[PDB]
Amino acid sequence: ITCRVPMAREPTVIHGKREVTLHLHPDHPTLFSYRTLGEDPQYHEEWVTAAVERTIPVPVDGMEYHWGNNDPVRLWSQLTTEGKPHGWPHQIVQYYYGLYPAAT
Amino acid sequence: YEHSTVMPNVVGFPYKAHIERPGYSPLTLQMQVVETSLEPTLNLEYITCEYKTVVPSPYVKCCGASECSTKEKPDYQCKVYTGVYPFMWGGAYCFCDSENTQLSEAYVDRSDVCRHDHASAYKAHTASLKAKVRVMYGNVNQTVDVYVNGDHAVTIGGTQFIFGPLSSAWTPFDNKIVVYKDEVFNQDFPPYGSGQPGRFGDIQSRTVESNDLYANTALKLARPSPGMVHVPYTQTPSGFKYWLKEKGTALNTKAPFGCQIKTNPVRAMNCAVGNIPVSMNLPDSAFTRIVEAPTIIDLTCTVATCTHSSDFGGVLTLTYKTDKNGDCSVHSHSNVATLQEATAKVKTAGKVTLHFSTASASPSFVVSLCSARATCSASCEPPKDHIVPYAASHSNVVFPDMSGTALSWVQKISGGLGAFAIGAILVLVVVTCIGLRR
Amino acid sequence: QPGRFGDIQSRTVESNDLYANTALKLARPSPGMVHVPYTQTPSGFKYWL
Ligand SMILES: *[C@@H]1O[C@H](CO)[C@@H](O[C@@H]2O[C@H](CO)[C@@H](O)[C@H](O)[C@H]2NC(C)=O)[C@H](O)[C@H]1NC(C)=O
Ligand SMILES: *[C@@H]1O[C@H](CO)[C@@H](O)[C@H](O)[C@H]1NC(C)=O
Repeated sequence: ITCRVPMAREPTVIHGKREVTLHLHPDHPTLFSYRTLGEDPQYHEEWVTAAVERTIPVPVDGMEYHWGNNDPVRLWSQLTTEGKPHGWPHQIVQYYYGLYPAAT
Repeated sequence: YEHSTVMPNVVGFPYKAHIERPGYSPLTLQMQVVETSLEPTLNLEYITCEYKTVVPSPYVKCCGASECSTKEKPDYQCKVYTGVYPFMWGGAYCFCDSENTQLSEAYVDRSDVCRHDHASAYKAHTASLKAKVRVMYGNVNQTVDVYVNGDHAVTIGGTQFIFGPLSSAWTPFDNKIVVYKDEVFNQDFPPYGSGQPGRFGDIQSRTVESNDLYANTALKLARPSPGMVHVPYTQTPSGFKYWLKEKGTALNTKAPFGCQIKTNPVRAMNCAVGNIPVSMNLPDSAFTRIVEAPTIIDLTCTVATCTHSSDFGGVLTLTYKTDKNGDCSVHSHSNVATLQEATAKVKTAGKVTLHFSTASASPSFVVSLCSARATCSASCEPPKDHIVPYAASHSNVVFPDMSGTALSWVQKISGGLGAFAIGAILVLVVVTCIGLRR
Repeated sequence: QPGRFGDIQSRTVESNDLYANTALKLARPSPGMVHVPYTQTPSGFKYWL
C-alpha cells in the first residue's frame, strides 16, 4: 500500500568563499547527508535532533546535500577571488594566488 | 561524406561540431547528451532472509523410553531426556515417578515473508553503457536512444551515427555487492555453505523458490524444568536483522562523479567521466553550395563586455560587408570560449551580435562566419556572486593568451634581460677576439 | 535574519509598524483537498531563549 510522510523544512543557506553554512531547524529527528562530486568524495551523514549549524565545502566540481525527505539539491562554486587581473604586477599576482595559491 | 570527432560526456553541455568540405558552405552540428545509464551484468550467488524456528509439541511416554533418529532437515537437533514428572492443570500425567521420558526436537525454516523481504548477493562483471543523445542541425531536431558500444548505428534524417566506445573503463561497483530494496552496498559476503551465526549469511538459498536451505544458527536444547511441560531452547538471534541495523553507509551516498544509483535493474545514471567518439556519414543534401551561399569579406571582430562566469557572460559584435541576405553557420575554432548560437542571420546592414562564455582572464580565439575568418581577443573581469545552482557551461581553461597583460609583462622583462645578456656575451666575444689576434 | 534573534522587530511596544523576515513560502495544495500549505522558519525568539 501507499503511506504518508511529511517533508522537512527547507534550511537557511548562507554563502561564502567556497563554503556554505547551513541552519537546520528540525521538528523531528531527520537525516542529513552530503557528498562532493569529484574524484574522491567526502561523504557524511548523521541524525540531527536539535537546531544546529553545519559548514559544507563546495569545490568547483560541485556539492549535493540531502536534507530530510526532500529531493537533493546541488550547488557549484564560481571562480571568484580578490585583486585585479589587469593592474600592477602585484595585483595580478594576488588575483592568481587567490585562485590557485600553491602553483602561483 | 564521413567525419569523426570526440565529445565530452557531461550531461547538459552543448557541443558544436564543425564540418567543412570543398565546394560547400560550412555546416554546424549540435549534439547534446540528455541521460546516461551504466548497467553491469550480474550473476546471483545466494539470497538471505529472516527465519522462524518450528518447534513441535513434546512427546511424553509414561513408563517407557524413546530414541529419535536423525532427519535431513535444516539444523535439526533432537534430544531425549530421562527422569521427568510432567504436571498439567488437573494433576500428574503418568503413574511412574522416575520411569518417564520426554522427547524434544526443533529445526529452522525460512520465514513466510521471505519472498517479499530478502537481500540478494551478486557479483559484478564488465558493465555496459547506454545513453539518450539529441541531434540538432538544419530543420531536424530529434532525440535517439543509443548503445555506447561502437556497434550501434542509428539513422537521423538519412544520416548514420555511430557512437563510442567510452575512453575510460571505470565502474563504481566492486566485485561483490549486496542489493536490498533500493540500495546497493560494496560489501563482501561469506561463501555459500560457510555462513556464521549472528551475522549476514546465517541462512542461504540458491534462489527464492529453492527447495534446499543451509542454516547455521547454533540451536541448542535444554533440560525441562521440574514439574512443567515445556521445551526450552537458546539460540543466537537472526543475522539479517543485525545487518539491517548497522549495515553501514549505502553506496547511494558514496558514489563518486555524482552518480545517481537506482535498482531494478541495478544501474548508475548520470556519471561524468571520459569522452565519447562520434563517427558519422552525412548525405550530400544536408549542405549548401557556395554559389547560393553568401560571401563575407573584410570581417573584423571586437568585444564589448566580458565576465568569466558560469553563464554566457560576454558579448561580441562582428562587422562585415556582404552581397545578399541569408543565414550563415557560426563557430569558434578554439576551446577557451564556447559560443551559444549555432546559426546567425546576416543582413546588408553589416552587424551581428553573439553571446559566449569563457573562464580565462584574457581569451583569444578565431570566430568564423560562413567562409570568412577573423580573430578576437579581450580582457575579462571576475564575478561577484560566490555560489550558483547550475553547472558550468564552459570548458575549464585558465591559461591566458600569449599577448595578455601578465604574459606581456613577463615577455618584456624577459626580453630586457635577454638583450642585456646578449650584449654582455657580445662584449666578451669581441674582447676575446682582440686578445687572441695579438 | 530568519531563525535567529531579531527576526521580528518593532520600534516600541505600541508602534503600528513591524519588520518581519521569516521566509514564508506557499505550496500547491494536494489534489482533492482544501487547505493552505506553507513552510516557515521557526521563531527566532524561542531559539534565542
Ligand atoms: C499402569 O500402571 C502400572 C504402575 O502401577 C504400570 O506398570 C509399570 O509398567 C512398567 C513397564 O510396563 C514397569 O517398568 C513398572 O515397573 C510397572 N510398575 C508397576 C508398579 O508394576 C503399567 O504399565 C500401567 N499400564 C498402563 C496401560 O498405563
Ligand atoms: C527540439 O525539440 C524539443 C522537443 O520538443 C524542444 O524542447 C526544443 O526546444 C527543440 N529545439 C529546437 C532548437 O527547436
